[PDB]
Amino acid sequence: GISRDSMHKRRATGGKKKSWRKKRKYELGRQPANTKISSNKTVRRIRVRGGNVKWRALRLDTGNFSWGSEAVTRKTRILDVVYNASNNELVRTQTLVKSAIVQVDAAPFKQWYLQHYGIDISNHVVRKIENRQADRKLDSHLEEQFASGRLLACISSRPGQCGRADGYILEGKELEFYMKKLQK
Amino acid sequence: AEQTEKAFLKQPGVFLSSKKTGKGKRPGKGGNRYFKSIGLGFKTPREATEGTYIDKKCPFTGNVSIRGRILAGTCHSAKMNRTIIVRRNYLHYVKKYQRYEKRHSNIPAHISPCFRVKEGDHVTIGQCRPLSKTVRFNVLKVIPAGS
Amino acid sequence: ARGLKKHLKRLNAPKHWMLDKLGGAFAPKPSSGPHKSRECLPLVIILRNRLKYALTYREVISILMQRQVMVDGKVRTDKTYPAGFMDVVTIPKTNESFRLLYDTKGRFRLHSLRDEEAKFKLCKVRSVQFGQKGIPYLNTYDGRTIRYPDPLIKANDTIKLDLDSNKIVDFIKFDVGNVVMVTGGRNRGRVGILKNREKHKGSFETVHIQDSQGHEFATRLGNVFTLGKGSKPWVSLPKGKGIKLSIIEEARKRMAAQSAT
RNA sequence: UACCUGGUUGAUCCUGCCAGUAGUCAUAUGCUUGUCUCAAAGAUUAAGCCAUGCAUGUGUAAGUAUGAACAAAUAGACUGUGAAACUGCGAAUGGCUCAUUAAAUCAGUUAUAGUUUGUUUGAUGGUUACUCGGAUAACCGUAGUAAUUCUAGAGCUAAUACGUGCACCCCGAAAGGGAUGCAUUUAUUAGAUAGCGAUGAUUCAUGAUAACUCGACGGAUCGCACGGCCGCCGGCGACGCAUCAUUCAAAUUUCUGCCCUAUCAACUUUCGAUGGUAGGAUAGUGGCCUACCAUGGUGGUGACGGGUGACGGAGAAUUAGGGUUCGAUUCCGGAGAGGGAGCCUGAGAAACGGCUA
RNA sequence: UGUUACUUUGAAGAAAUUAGAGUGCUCAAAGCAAGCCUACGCUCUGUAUACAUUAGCAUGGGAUAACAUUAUAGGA
RNA sequence: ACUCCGCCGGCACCUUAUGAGAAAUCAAAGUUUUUGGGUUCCGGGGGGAGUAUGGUCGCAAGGCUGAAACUUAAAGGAA
RNA sequence: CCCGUCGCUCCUACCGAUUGAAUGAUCCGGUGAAAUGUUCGGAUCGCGGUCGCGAGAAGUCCAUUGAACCUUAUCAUUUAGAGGAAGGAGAAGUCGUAACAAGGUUUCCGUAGGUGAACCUGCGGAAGGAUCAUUG
Ligand SMILES: [K+]
Ligand SMILES: [K+]
Ligand SMILES: [K+]
Ligand SMILES: [K+]
Ligand SMILES: [K+]
Ligand SMILES: [K+]
Ligand SMILES: [K+]
Ligand SMILES: [K+]
Ligand SMILES: [K+]
Ligand SMILES: [K+]
Ligand SMILES: [K+]
Ligand SMILES: [Mg+2]
Ligand SMILES: [Mg+2]
Ligand SMILES: [Mg+2]
Ligand SMILES: [Mg+2]
Ligand SMILES: [Mg+2]
Ligand SMILES: [Mg+2]
Ligand SMILES: [Mg+2]
Ligand SMILES: [Mg+2]
Ligand SMILES: [Mg+2]
Ligand SMILES: [Mg+2]
Ligand SMILES: [Mg+2]
Ligand SMILES: [Mg+2]
Ligand SMILES: [Mg+2]
Ligand SMILES: [Mg+2]
Ligand SMILES: [Mg+2]
Ligand SMILES: [Mg+2]
Ligand SMILES: [Mg+2]
Ligand SMILES: [Mg+2]
Ligand SMILES: [Mg+2]
Ligand SMILES: [Mg+2]
Ligand SMILES: [Mg+2]
Ligand SMILES: [Mg+2]
Ligand SMILES: [Mg+2]
Ligand SMILES: [Mg+2]
Ligand SMILES: [Mg+2]
Ligand SMILES: [Mg+2]
Ligand SMILES: [Mg+2]
Ligand SMILES: [Mg+2]
Ligand SMILES: [Mg+2]
Repeated sequence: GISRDSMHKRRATGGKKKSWRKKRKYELGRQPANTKISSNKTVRRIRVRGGNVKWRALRLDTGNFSWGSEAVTRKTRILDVVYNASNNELVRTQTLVKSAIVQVDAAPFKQWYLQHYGIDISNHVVRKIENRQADRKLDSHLEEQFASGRLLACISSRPGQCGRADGYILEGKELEFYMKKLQK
Repeated sequence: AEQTEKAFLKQPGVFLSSKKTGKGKRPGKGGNRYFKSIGLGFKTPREATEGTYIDKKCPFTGNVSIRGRILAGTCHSAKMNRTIIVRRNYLHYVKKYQRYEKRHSNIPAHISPCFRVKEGDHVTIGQCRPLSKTVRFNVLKVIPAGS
Repeated sequence: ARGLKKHLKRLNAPKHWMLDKLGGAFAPKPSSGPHKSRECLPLVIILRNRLKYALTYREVISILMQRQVMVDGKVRTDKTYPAGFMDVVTIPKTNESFRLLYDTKGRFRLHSLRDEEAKFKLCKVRSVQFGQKGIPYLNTYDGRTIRYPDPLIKANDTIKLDLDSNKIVDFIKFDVGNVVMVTGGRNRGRVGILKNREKHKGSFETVHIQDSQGHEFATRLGNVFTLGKGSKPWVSLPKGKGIKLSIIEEARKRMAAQSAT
């Protein structure tokens, strides 16, 4: 099957390598997951070397995404793949791979923001909410996309390896970089 | 800027969007640029501690450790991107004739942007994990030719 | 091979076992255990080749399956159990108790012990690090793991382990001036005072040891085992006391023995 | 034993080879052969083809007995032995051979801070339950086929088989609630200094926090012994699950080193050649693979190609010294099982006394 | 702190083979045994040691030799 | 211009062996079993044969590079 | 003593029309088993309240790995060949006499032309010459 050996490669000088042994099981590869965004979740269990387990996600719809500046992580629905640095064909096929830029539902984070800062984007409770409002700062670029209900996010997990699609909300100069790539 | 690829390049684990400031924190914390000492008596160049380049294969700011053999040689080719060919000259002993013959070996090595190198310069390379099909070494020091 | 080798050819067995080359095609393959297969003495060798209690491979099994042999205070029934340096072997029926120590020629010697001295052993500390829940632990070179060790214990130190309480009674820091034994290499079995430690960044650390008679020899840190603080070891040594004699000196003793004996 | 002798001339001194002399753990063959010890033996040509038999099975007091089994006894679940069968484990070692293979294998020397590892050993696993459910083998009895440890249907009944299941932080009218084992995945945070561990060197070991997963995890198991409290409590073992360390190992890997040939001088790169970035895959590193980008990489210090009646080494023969030749074969490493390819099971195989083409 | 070769010593290094110590298998090729006295045994019985290119690792030496370097000193 | 003494460089010659060599002979062809200043080319019994073949150069003639099968007990040097 | 053609026998090799032949290997292309992943499919079984839930075979779809066969091409090794032609060996063939003496034209090198054959001739060169020698 798929093999990760170097025997089929050319030498650094350019000469060929004559085969001196058959393929080994301990140097195999496997078919890519090609995880897609779909509400029909499907993750198949793969037995790997040592009797260990890998989770190969064929279809996913939700992910665990973290708002780094706010230090809050929420499970949210994945809406769309918008950018992929490796292959633009993975964008129109809606493939979920590590480091792909996706849009996630902003609703779970809005609820936390309202519950935490008391703002939309009980005597002892109002005492602390206003206290936390003193040091409240929200990026203009990050707030502008709360109106549409979608947040740009980057997948930080490997769905074909762990079976999950987790990530973090884009912000700072990383958000500026990617939103300029989408400005066409 | 250093952002020239299709993806956004950054150091892993360095959070750049923190409300607090990084003033008074160690490298790689508070959004501060991350760098480290490789040991073995080698100095961290000022160009790596105060630079803005992103190189995950850099020995001082990347994610590669130096362990194994430390070798020296002369820069033979500096035409690849962040990779050079190091020529190592040595003598092979011919037993029957009790004499020597000159031999050489070309060792590919990764060079981080913090180093400036030209053909003929003397370089020291430290072994690291495989970085490509042929590269197993990282440049640790460059001495300009004629110095 | 497609997996693990289960056989040991007799000529490939460690030389310090002193197995005759024509005794058979195979040697006992040491089982997995606290000591490495090249630095151990399987119980079958001890019971049959060293002590002569068993005459054959079969008889060693009979002795062990009666639960008559203990290693480090616990009964062992595995014929190829890897008993190694500082291990205490006890045979209650014969009232015997031995400690595995190297003689000055590098071979394991069954050093008879007193009942009082057979209640502990020395172990070399491999490393100290935090485990799960931030609980510190140390592991030794005989496969043991001790949780909540004294914070002063560091790598390469020696700990005195009580075989009853299974706790660290006392420890010796690794430092120049202590008496050590060599546990590997050319100088295996030699005892001396650690005189110097030469560190080489990225490379092996060399230790210079001086014998009681002024003979100085070097070796790697991994082959050193501290036996006591200062100059007195905490364990009983064999007759040679780690003093390696020249072949000329050894021949001199043999000649004198024939004149007297 | 640091050795030479015959042969060119009518004769001489040379160059020079032919021939002789001796050995070979060196093969064959010829003739001959009483005794003791020791001992190689279908490698060379055909990794050509194979009749027949055998070379891998396995039972402890301790997983499962209602044989319509045996033995010894005599209103009891069973509890003497135990075929068969299920379950578990092993069959990846060993043995054989040298076909392919020329910086490859391999040797010495490294590295894994680049990974996996049944087992052994050590340590470590939170503050209907007086015990759940449905199947199936052996057995039993209807069979099919020329036929195979080829095969269908029916009736029974077990488990350590199979499937289940008791088992600090946030919100907040400080009540109440949420989360709260271990593992999994991501993000934020601490990991100082010269309370606070290690390295030549790691945002490392490890901690805290926010969530996440539709988690083969966290004992519905067995033997022996009976005791101590007034139903309660309790001994020594067996087997099994998970985590770390250890051991047994592998995989990949650093440096240097290989015979003849130039009547082999350029080779590599569209379809990976050299490197870069981002992914995918893998136990994990890596053009290992994909997308995009750059134009590199090797070479008279012999690349590339060709030859080998080439597996490599430890070693063997002969050796004043230097050297020449050999190394299929019992030790180590590799490789293969008529030729290729593919794969299941499993801790471990691209397995062949396993399967598929 | 210019970089090397060379040399010295040491560490690490499979066994078997080779060299070699001990030992009267009757000798020998071998083998790794045995020996001592006569008790309920002893000699802690023995099963040494050297060699092991080249490359790599680490100390001492600095003659010989290689490369690098020098005056608008970016000198001490 | 010629005569005499000398120095450096050159083409040579003559005598001689304390040298070398199989000798002829050589002041280098010496300083070599008491064997080593540096470096290039090149030979390994006689033939087959500078032939066949391949490559390369040339308008051609040919040049450069260059085998094997097989054959033979000598061929050859000096005296 | 000795050279070559010619003539006879045998041995080795070479050239050679045959778009020679055989065998083996490799490249590209074509076709493509099987397996695996994916898509669809839902025989059948079980479990709940004649609708749900779970499991799921055959088959099918795309992709991957990829044996195998069939081309053209190239290379390797072996081999046939009318005829041409080389070398060597084979007691005692034919024709001359070219080399050895100043060998009867001194011999030899390079080159060119010519002749049955060795060889001859032209041009330049060498002594390994038959001259170390004419201040006559
Ligand atoms: K293997
Ligand atoms: K198995
Ligand atoms: K090696
Ligand atoms: K080799
Ligand atoms: K990888
Ligand atoms: K890459
Ligand atoms: K298994
Ligand atoms: K003159
Ligand atoms: K003439
Ligand atoms: K003449
Ligand atoms: K003429
Ligand atoms: Mg095997
Ligand atoms: Mg290290
Ligand atoms: Mg000789
Ligand atoms: Mg004669
Ligand atoms: Mg001869
Ligand atoms: Mg007799
Ligand atoms: Mg069974
Ligand atoms: Mg080759
Ligand atoms: Mg190599
Ligand atoms: Mg960490
Ligand atoms: Mg990558
Ligand atoms: Mg590509
Ligand atoms: Mg060979
Ligand atoms: Mg072969
Ligand atoms: Mg061999
Ligand atoms: Mg062979
Ligand atoms: Mg054989
Ligand atoms: Mg073998
Ligand atoms: Mg195999
Ligand atoms: Mg066969
Ligand atoms: Mg197979
Ligand atoms: Mg077979
Ligand atoms: Mg087999
Ligand atoms: Mg003269
Ligand atoms: Mg000479
Ligand atoms: Mg000749
Ligand atoms: Mg004439
Ligand atoms: Mg005439
Ligand atoms: Mg004439």
